[PDB]
Amino acid sequence: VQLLLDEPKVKVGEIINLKIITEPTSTCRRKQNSTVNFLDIVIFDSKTSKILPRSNRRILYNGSLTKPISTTKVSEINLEIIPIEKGRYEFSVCISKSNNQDGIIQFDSENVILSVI
Amino acid sequence: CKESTKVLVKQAHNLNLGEYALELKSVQSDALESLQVEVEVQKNIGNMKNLPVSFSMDEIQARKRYNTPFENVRLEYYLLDQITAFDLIIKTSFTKKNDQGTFGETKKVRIQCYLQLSVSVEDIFKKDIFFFKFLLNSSVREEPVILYSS
Repeated sequence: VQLLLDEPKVKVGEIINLKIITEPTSTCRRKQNSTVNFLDIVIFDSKTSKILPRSNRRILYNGSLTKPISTTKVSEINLEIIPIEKGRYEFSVCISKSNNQDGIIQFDSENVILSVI
Repeated sequence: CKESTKVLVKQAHNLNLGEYALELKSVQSDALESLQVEVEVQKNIGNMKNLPVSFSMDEIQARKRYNTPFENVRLEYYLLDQITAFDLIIKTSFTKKNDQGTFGETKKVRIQCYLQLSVSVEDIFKKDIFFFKFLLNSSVREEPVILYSS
């Protein structure tokens, strides 16, 4: 996974497409069953302690963040991080394979940070 | 008298297409319950009924809980009220009568029309800028809703 972003230095009242790019692997050959695989996008404060789904007065977005990918090819995804009253955020993902709890199988470490003035 | 109380096949006719009939449905309405009939006919189709075939009249009309049968009306909007239910029934009859044959029908449809996409709001308000944040939810439990504009 890489994370392609527009700017790291946006002001408050502005709308940003975020673009993750995922690369499914040769070693997906163990399963093939759920071709669909559910990710998440989690937002960290760049101190600790991630914001909730109800990111009230911090970050805004379009739709539920679960936003599936294929185990086929280089799928893309998006959100619209409509920022509000912040500084120094962080974005990272995880992979969950399903919807249930204990479906989560890996946690990537790609942590693109952006600042808000 | 045939006296066939049981032990047979009962009814042997089919509601096929390519014939002038009636069709009552509901679409595109803003939080106030209605219905919409459709008449796919030609050459002066006659009047039709729209009864209230309920047990205790929960699917009520506005002032007097009426049936209010139409007359040469194809598509309309029966703006009802709701006297505490989530299911209904509707016996609908239509004297078609194309040419030298008193064509009639009686369809007892069972439309239930509670809302699905239950939507709540929240504003936030900064200095000379302003944002809403809309909650979107399905009023039924574990029957899913797709959604493709807002």
